[PDB]
Amino acid sequence: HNKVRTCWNEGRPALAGWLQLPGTLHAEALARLDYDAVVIDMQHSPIDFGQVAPMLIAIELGGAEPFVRTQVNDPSDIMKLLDAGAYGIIAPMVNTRAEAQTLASALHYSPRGLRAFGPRRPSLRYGSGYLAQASETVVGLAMIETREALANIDEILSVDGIDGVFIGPTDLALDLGHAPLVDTEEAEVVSAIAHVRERAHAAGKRVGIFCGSGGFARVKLAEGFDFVTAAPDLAMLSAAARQVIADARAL
Amino acid sequence: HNKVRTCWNEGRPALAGWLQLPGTLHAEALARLDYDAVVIDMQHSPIDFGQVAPMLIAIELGGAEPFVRTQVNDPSDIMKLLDAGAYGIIAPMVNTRAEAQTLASALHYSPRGLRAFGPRRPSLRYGSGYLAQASETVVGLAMIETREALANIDEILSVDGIDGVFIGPTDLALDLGHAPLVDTEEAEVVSAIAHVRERAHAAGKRVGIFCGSGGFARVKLAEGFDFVTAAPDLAMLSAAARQVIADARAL
Amino acid sequence: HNKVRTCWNEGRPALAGWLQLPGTLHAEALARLDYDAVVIDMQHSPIDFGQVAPMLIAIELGGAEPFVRTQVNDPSDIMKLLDAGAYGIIAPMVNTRAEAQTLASALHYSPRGLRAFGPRRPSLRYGSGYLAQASETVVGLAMIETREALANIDEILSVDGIDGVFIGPTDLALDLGHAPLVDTEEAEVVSAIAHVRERAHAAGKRVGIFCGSGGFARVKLAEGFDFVTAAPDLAMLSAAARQVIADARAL
Amino acid sequence: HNKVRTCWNEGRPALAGWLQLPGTLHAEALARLDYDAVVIDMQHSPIDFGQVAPMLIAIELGGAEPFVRTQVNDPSDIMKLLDAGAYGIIAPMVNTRAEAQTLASALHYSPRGLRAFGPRRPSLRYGSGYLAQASETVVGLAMIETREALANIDEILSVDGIDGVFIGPTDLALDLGHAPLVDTEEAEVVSAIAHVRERAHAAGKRVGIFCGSGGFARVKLAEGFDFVTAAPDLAMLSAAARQVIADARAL
Amino acid sequence: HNKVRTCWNEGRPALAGWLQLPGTLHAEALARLDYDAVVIDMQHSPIDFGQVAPMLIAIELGGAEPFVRTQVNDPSDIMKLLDAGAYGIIAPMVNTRAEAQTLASALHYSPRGLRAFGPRRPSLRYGSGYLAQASETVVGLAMIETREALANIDEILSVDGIDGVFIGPTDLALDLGHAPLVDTEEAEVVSAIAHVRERAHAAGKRVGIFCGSGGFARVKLAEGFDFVTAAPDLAMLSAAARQVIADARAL
Amino acid sequence: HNKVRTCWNEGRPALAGWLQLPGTLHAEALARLDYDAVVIDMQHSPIDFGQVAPMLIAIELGGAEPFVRTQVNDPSDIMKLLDAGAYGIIAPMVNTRAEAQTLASALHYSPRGLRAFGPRRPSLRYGSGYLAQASETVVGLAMIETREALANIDEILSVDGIDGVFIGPTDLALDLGHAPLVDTEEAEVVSAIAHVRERAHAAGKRVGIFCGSGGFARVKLAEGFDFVTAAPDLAMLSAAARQVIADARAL
Ligand SMILES: [Mg+2]
Ligand SMILES: [Mg+2]
Ligand SMILES: [Mg+2]
Repeated sequence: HNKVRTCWNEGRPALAGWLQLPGTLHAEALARLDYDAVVIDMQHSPIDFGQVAPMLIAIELGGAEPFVRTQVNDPSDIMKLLDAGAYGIIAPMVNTRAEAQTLASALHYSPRGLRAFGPRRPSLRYGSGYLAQASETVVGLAMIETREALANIDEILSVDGIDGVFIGPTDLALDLGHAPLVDTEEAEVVSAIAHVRERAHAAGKRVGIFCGSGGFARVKLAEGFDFVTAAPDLAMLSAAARQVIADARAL
Repeated sequence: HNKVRTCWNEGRPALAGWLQLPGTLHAEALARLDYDAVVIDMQHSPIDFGQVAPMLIAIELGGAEPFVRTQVNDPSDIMKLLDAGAYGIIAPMVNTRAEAQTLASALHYSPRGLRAFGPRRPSLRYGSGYLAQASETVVGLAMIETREALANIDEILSVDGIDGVFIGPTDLALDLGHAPLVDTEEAEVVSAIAHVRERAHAAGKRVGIFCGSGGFARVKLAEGFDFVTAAPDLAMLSAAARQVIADARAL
Repeated sequence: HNKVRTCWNEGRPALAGWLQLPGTLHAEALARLDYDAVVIDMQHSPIDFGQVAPMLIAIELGGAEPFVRTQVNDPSDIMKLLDAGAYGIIAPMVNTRAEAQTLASALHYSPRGLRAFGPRRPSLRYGSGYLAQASETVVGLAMIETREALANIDEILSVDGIDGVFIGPTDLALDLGHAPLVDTEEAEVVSAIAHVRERAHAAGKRVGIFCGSGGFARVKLAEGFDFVTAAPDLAMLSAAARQVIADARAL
Repeated sequence: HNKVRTCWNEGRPALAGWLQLPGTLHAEALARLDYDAVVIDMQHSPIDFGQVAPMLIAIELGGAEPFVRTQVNDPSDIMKLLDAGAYGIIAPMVNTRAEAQTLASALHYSPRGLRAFGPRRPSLRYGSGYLAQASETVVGLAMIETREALANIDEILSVDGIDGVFIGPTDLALDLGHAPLVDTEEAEVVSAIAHVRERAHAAGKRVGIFCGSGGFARVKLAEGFDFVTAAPDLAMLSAAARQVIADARAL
Repeated sequence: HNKVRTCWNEGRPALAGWLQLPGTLHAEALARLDYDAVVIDMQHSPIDFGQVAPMLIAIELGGAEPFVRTQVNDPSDIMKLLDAGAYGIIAPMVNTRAEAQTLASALHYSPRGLRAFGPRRPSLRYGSGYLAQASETVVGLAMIETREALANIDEILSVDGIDGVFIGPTDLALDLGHAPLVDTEEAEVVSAIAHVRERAHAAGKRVGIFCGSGGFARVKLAEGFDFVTAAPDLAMLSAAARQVIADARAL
Repeated sequence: HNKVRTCWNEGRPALAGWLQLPGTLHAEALARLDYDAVVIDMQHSPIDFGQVAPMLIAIELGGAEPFVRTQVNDPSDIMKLLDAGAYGIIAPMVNTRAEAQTLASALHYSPRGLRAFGPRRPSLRYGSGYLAQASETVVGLAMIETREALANIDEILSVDGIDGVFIGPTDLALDLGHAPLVDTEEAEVVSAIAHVRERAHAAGKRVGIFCGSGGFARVKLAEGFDFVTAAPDLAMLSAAARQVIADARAL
């Protein structure tokens, strides 16, 4: 079973890890914490395909669903990640219904999409009866990061093969001419985020959001977000190190 | 100049980072914080020589001294790390004066040691005037983590080519038949640590210590330790993630 | 000389290896067996560009032509593989004449295509007179894996710069609403495969096919297929290991 | 639980995989077959520490015990592999009781050995209750592949911290001035192998053996060997490929 | 400050290194020579994303601007390189105003482009006030390598978000039906190169050029080219080795 | 055949490449030049075992003998390099007859040495008739770079399983209390080098030498040295780049 789809099917949200550092050790350790999934960022990180492959194995062993935020919404890139046992896909900068159809096409075998058949690691997980439940094993979220995406939210949500949307708040803030701050209080950005959540739920589709703090994630969970990521390993490591230095130097 | 030797020459201690995760991004980010050095652990980590090499470049760029805790006190292993721009060496499990001489021999060119000549990255850092100050550019600490090392402390300190010692408290606790707790305060281990510190200062040599928390490091700095490491990137990242999950799932 | 083009020019087919495992050791060992080429799969494998590069060197040394089944029909991806000494290109999911023109454009220098000039490893193989015979050194096959590709077979074969087609039977079976089994007996799939072979030969172009067994490859060779791949290293290794376990446990 | 120690505690032998190819995909696939352990060869392979680390994760996920045949009986090499989640250690060329004590010392924490404390991946597997069962979680076998080792068999078996011995027949044949044939049945080598097995069982210690075929492994299991490895991934892949080519090129 | 933009703002050209070999050692050594930038070639090289990442760190430490000649003009590929601290982008085979707009869009944050926000290594270099000067920190050159690009030079130069053009002479020679020789004397190619330079300067935009020799670079600098690359590490290493062999064998 | 042993058996010396940069491209290109061997330096370089493995494949394909200067004279390190197709071994810092016996033991199968059997890549090169000529296929040189080694030269040369010695002049200069200059001509060092050469030839054993220039190599070849290395790839690349910059920035 997909542990994020299990959470949803039991009427409960998913809390996810977010990794911008390559390596299997921190991936496994965070996966063993009370996270339902761990997302590997391949957009804003030095993580190439060579480095994601063993991190997906580490997350699965830790007992969380391996998710990937891809570099770009490219069909063949996403297919190769699925065949390496990425059981969740978050595609950045999905601005139109066609781009959302491009995402959906890659996540599903024919007749439902055009996904190429060679499921190396999924066939090892789910066995010979993988084809019949292949779509159920994978989670697909289109990212809302632009005024265009926000304007096209209704038509993006109408695409069948995506489970719903994942808001990128910093990029959404920036495109609306505001500060690209994580967990922004900016009234227009908060209003847009709330609007995207309501339309998603109105369409019978899931809504997720990127968070930079535990306190902000708690509010988003209380607001009824289905998928909540908190926080980037680098940001948490940087903050903890600064705090350790402060305590050590009596600052 | 060696920023740890600069700290010492201005009669003040060095605060160091400690890395068990491979990769250049967190190495650079931590190096840019108020650390004087960053130690890469090659004993209790998945970091091979292939992975340490670019991490040393990242630490130097961040503006901290690249240090390495080696797998073992092996002359040729240490020489290859120096030639890749490791400007500090912490050798584990140094139990005798001969093992401490084995360490010293690797850190210095002839006549002072038997270090092989090919300083690829040090010649790029220090230029044509590297040979004249080569010993000054490198810091060498023998690890005390056994009853044998503790018994042989005076003869270890008498070796000319080491700057002094680096206590491993958890391993020292374990060898004395106590619980290997991070920041252990078992009276026998505290007594041994205090003894090692006083003999080091009595011998006109530096003393350092591994810490798993900022609070413990502050005490060790206040106790007059010259080199204090706090804390492992993995431990800080794991603790921060647990705290972020706790805050997110809180009522 | 291109050993697959040598086979064809002597009126004889090519038997090829198929690799989904990264590493140079098995690549060399299989290359030294009675294979004319060895295909590296970059679609349904964990093999990134970093890992293909030395595998191409290993195959060439073993005395087989390095072939690559790419992730996708992308011009620049294919050009970079040619410049790393991939002397055969199999492009997946080529469904139209335009996509087949996209393939051809990447395999040929101007005026014949738009291939960028910097032939790092081919210039080392073929020397200063490489430009004059550059097209002859490379083999290009468009993959037929869809009802669209099957319907457009005539217009795909009419493209000048491709040597012909390579059938992907599992994907072709799946898109026709049948089981994605290697070496399928499904009458409609067998009929389509036979149809694609006849049109290819009628057009004076080569036809190849993916096989999962030696027995099936023998039939395809007897059917007059020019390029026959048998079998995936993973599938052969998995089957052999199961058989070794069975013999060991007296099953 | 250690699945090899589970086999032994239920009075029955362990069948193990043997890997000379680097990569996580074949490691996982073989681990999912009816093997109790999978040994990664770091002596007679291109597998460095960088490449073994993620292979140990893949084997554990597949549901077999990660074992390692090390390059050499080096304490610090073995400790670093344990801390990366190698739960079995086969040390080559153990010829004396002192070399066997050198092995034992590395596999156990103080008081029983001198193993350095930092169990990164074992603490993630076994949790907070790891230290209490740490020795139980690890399996240690000294390799017998010399006339010296064969002569010193009784004194090697008398060492407390090793579970027993692992025979290398080809190297044992070669050192006795015979042909280094896989699954050798040279009467002198068979006599020595039989002698080593009886002395091991007489000493209340385990005996294992390297096999290059399923048929030979079945005999060794029937001869009462506790740990049987069959066969090297490369050898099985090479043999299968030769057979597939033979069937394809047959009349 | 961007050291190439510093050169330009002081009314002076930039001399750049050009690297087709992966690794950090030669990158640092060349960066410490009298080069203003060092370009890493990702088109005509075995250098994947995994291998560029630490080379960018090495170049920055050496005290030259990290530049990248990308595989292709792909928005998301370029964004990921910027976020890994590539502070110059040379995009190959830019033939139209739209392709040049595609380049510009990737180099600038909203409203000026559509660059995704997550500046991992640039935020570490330039700090919290990076957003305000983000565009000034990056240099963007569209490559002129085709008759199409040459014909569209005016419309390419009119695009706001590119600093100007970088001529690829070998590809330009080849597309004009001449020999693909570095530093060609071919009158038509020299005429076209001179024409492209004049139109660039007439448009108030920068012009750069690839050179295979120091003598040719001196002429291009004297001709008023703003960005001059000389020469490929492989070509310089190959020539030097041939000369060393000649001197050694008395040839 | 071993191309260095072929040179010697035809009563003539061997010219060798020397590589401190990792990667397969420059290794192949230099191997295709008029070098008999190419030595990979694993002592004074960032090249780990992971990176040497594919470089040995590249050198063999180029048509030169893959040699390795190891980190240290360690039996098991040398055996693993032989099994990865290193057909020449230069062991640093061999100071005694016992250390030279330690080298010899690793290069030969029983009865002649104690080399462990698993010749992965040599069995692929030389086929089924490898064992009969295994010692003939490998070249072994003990390095003389200390006053101890120089004093023990006669007893080092008396060891049967080494082909002879390889002088490290810079390290020999340094140990004798002189400047470690490339191609040093300090009278004491020249005297020692001359002494080592005459004793080697008197003992019916080969003598080799490290050179940093083609001119110096020509003299050493004229002095009757059997194996001459010239020059390090880094040194040649750095010198060529400096010269290209000088010519470019010239008036
Ligand atoms: Mg975003
Ligand atoms: Mg297919
Ligand atoms: Mg070009």
